[PDB]
Amino acid sequence: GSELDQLRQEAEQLKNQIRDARKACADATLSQITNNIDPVGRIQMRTRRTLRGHLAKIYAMHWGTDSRLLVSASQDGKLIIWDSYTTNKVHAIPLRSSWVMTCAYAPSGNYVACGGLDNICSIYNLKTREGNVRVSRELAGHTGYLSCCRFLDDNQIVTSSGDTTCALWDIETGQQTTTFTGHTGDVMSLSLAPDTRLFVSGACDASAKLWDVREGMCRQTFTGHESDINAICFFPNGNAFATGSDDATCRLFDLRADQELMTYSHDNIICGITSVSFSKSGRLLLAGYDDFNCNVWDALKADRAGVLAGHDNRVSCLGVTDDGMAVATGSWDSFLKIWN
Amino acid sequence: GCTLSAEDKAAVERSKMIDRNLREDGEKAAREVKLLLLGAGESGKSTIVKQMKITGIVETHFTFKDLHFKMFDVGGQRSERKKWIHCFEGVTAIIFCVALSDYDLVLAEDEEMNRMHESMKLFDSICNNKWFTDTSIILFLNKKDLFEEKIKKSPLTICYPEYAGSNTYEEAAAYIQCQFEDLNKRKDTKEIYTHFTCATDTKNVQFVFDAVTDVIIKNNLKDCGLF
Amino acid sequence: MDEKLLSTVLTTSYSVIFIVGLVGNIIALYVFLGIHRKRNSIQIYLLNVAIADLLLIFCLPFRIMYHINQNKWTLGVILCKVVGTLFYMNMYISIILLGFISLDRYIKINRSIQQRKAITTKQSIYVCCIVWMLALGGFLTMIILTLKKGGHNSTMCFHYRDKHNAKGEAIFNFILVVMFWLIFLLIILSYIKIGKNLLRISKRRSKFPNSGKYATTARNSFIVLIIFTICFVPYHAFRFIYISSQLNVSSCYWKEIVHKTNEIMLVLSSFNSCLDPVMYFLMSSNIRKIM
Amino acid sequence: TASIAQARKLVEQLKMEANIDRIKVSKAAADLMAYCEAHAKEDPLLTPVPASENPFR
Amino acid sequence: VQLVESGGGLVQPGGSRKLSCSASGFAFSSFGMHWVRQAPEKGLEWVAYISSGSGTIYYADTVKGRFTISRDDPKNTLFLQMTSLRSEDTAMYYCVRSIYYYGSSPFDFWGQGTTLTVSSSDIVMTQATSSVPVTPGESVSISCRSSKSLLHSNGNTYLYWFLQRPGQSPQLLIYRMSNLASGVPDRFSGSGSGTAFTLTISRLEAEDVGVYYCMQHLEYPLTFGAGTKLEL
Ligand SMILES: CCCCCCCC/C=C\CCCCCCCC(=O)OC[C@H](O)COP(=O)(O)OC[C@H](N)C(=O)O
Repeated sequence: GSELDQLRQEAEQLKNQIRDARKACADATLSQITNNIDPVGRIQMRTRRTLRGHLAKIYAMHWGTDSRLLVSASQDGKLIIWDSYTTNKVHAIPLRSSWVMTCAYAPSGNYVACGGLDNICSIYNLKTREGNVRVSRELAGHTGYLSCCRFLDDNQIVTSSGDTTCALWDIETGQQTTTFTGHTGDVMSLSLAPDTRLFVSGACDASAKLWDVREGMCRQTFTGHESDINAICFFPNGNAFATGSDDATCRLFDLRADQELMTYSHDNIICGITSVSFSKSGRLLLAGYDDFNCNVWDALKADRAGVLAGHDNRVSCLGVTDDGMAVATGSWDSFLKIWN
Repeated sequence: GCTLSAEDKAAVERSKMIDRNLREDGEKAAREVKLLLLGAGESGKSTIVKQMKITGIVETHFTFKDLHFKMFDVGGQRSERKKWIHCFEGVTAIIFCVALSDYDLVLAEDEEMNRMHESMKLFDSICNNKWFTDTSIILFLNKKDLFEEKIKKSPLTICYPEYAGSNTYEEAAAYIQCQFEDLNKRKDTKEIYTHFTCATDTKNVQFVFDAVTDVIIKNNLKDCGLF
Repeated sequence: MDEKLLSTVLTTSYSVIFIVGLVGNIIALYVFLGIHRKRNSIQIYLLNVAIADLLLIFCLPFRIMYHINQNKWTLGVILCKVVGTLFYMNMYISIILLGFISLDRYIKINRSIQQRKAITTKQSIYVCCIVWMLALGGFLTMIILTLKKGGHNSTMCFHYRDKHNAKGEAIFNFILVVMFWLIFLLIILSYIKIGKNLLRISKRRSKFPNSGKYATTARNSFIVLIIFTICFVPYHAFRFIYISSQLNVSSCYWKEIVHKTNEIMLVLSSFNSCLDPVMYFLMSSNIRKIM
Repeated sequence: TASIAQARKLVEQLKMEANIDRIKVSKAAADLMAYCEAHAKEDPLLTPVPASENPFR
Repeated sequence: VQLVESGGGLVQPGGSRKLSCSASGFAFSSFGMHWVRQAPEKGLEWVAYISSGSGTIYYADTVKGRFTISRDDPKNTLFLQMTSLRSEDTAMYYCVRSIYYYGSSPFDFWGQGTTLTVSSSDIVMTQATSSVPVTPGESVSISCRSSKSLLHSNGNTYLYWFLQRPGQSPQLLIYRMSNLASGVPDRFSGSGSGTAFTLTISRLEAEDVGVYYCMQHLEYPLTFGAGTKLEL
């Protein structure tokens, strides 16, 4: 058809123009400019606390906003709240579905979000007059496994599922106020901006997309990976982010430049990255692999500076405190470790 | 502890009580059998569940002779299988259902590829997975009565051009069973259980119970070191 | 008091036993701490058995050196008295651990009819710790007691001791012999019951070509029971006349022949202690596949 | 008569992303380095603080 | 949520009695229980404490070896058995719930109270004043003092402020000397350091008339302060 041919040629011309515009703004590289700075020495971290009590593989965790409490989820059917300072358990929530794959902590400390592989996102209220934790709202409407959920405030939450669609919900009512579509493969992870105005998502089609909470449509798309994307995280500044994939390669993308800056990979690593996180100052990039240990990279020189060995199975979750005092890693051996 | 105040020892006692409750609840979840269910969609898994009946994940819990079975059906998911299959690594057994009347039938989307070839490819993919290298597979063959009714009107040579036999019920059943069992590549770590479905629930329940008991006793003998 | 043309066979036996046991205990030592991560009770017991046998192996070269030069000691009586005590303590610890292994194996197979078992695999550490502490206490007590009397010459070492007029050492050896006649009964009853139950399980069904349940009930348990019964019993069977021989004296011919027979029993027991590690590779299918 | 709408949506989305202002890579690199240098003093993981302030001592 | 206690009445000096209270509206099996005594025209007085699961039981030195405390979770009931009753046991008895974990606020609900009449080291906590006549529209400051410092190594300061309206059960206002309770106006504030503590109230109305008590929870036994009265 003439219309189909003209649409295809218009799309090809637009893609070529976008590629040419991206190439035009490429004058130098991050490594060459940064090479003049003094590299940081070897980083030594030792475990302090060991959190035990789970009886199955741990799939998600999230640090509290006070840098003292955390929450962990595992397939045994329990959601456990840990006090890191004294290694005490505050609450243990029995789940209706044991196939949990994500969890999230409210920024105010009153609610906890749970979900995964059940098309239902549950909200649990911690501050109750009756003295027990009870579910307050069940959100439904997805047609695929739930992969990630993040709080915005006490009445807003953003979720991503396996149906190639992200949703912004309203807890009080229970209806999707905004839907984001455009991904081909399944959506695996999302990251919220510090100002809670934009967020980014990574999909199984080796792509990442920058969305808009207030507007509701995609803004920019980033490519470069050769396999599935499993993790994503914003820079502390908020003008760049990092992606981890299954081809033993991490990448750093810039929102303002809309291009690639640095690539972190080694010839001795052939496994897949499972978690990606940053530091308080944005200098250390922590990557949790499935080779039973985590790695620490220099975000400005792409040189490895430490390995956090100590886990006997896959490392699936990793988190860094708001004040940057410690880092918590979880694994499939039902053990959590705190490093500093 | 001596440094702990009066408001810190009560927290320790509460944590110990939580630990005791978790330990008590964890020993009851290991006394139940977990069975994954797979198939070809319309291969007849629904009627198999119906014979032994008491969105993405369907759970069926039922007891028989003081033994509890929990069965996970994942038919209504429609997602990427490789991104969540490792969640079912610790299942006791995987049930795979095959219809005997699909050899003449073809796929609705395309008539080039038979339903039998698709079922065989699915069985080969599931059996040789890296996560299920030591998990038992129970193969059910259903819709045998209609297959027997229609066997005379169409030779099996349409589905298998290289077949040369008496074109009777026993020979065709043995040939199909052998072709399904020949797809195994380990032959030392896992075995395939084959049964022909009947109209009586008791036979199917007894076969499932015997299979799971044999799997459990073999596994525990292997862990004991004698086997 | 002549012992000639007899030290040669002892030197030729112990020389082979030392090297083969050392190889077996080095190859099978890191297995329980290497590939294996979630150790079970049986694995922990086998690791402790290997550790106990490793120390028993180290006592062999001292006796080899004693015999080989010319039937004489040159290092004092304290070393001889401590080497013998470690040898005997290691042998008895190995026997006790084997009995506990059989007792533990009796439960898992005969209880798996209903369901699996629980986290109870923690008592093994407590049992091992308490038995090791008791063995160390007995070792220290024996060393303290034997040196009090004194009156020994630095020429007599691994040799028949005159008598037991100073009673107190031969009465302690009469207790460790009654202990072997209770562990052995438990072991034989447990293994016979396991074999019979598994053989009956293998019967009653003929549809599936189940042959694995058939090999383990006959060629794995019965062989171990037969080996234990044929190569541990004679030593303790002959230890009854020996005690009466060290409490009532007779002509030197009888003393010499009973000492020679007792020495042969120790060689047989050492051979069995050496052969115990190697049976793990052949019996275990997964270990054999890995190795 | 159905894929035409999908093609129109795709070309509209492609056109939407082709009208965004971009800056030089060097400026972004300089901004990142400046932020890192400014905030390096407040990173407890890069600079090991004395054990008198670690809550996990 | 409500606690209802009973078992009152007048008895001779020689006799044994049982006080029974029932809870309804919350998980009775997750809250530790306290018994509090109040003599007529006097202040409060701690009596006994039982933990969740009957793990730790604490008694008062005055009634040690003479009072028994029992808990029934099947029936959601608390029992207090008294064997020997002297002439000083005539008072009002309350039942208090308290849950201890990181961030919790003990001493939430104080029950209703029952009357018991009979015919015929520790930390000293002091109240500065005893009666301060005031008028609505002005701030009121109340001072409390402790013999020993209530500050711990972790930084917590176990101080609790209470208020008893005329004819009403006491209610919690401030816990740990700095944290405001739930359901009270933001006007109430508390502060202080070391052995000195201050409670300030602003924009008083006519309904804020009662007695304020300062209590320490550093170590058992729990000692209540004196009573400061306010007038309209
Ligand atoms: C709680 C039970 C488990 C642990 C057991 C620990 C207690 C016993 C374990 C070890 C005890 C240590 C040794 C004392 C108890 C048993 C040993 C014993 O009878 O005389 C051995 C004594 O030294 C003499 O040895 P010698 O080399 O001179 O000659 C021997 C010659 N072949 C003989 O045959 O004449």
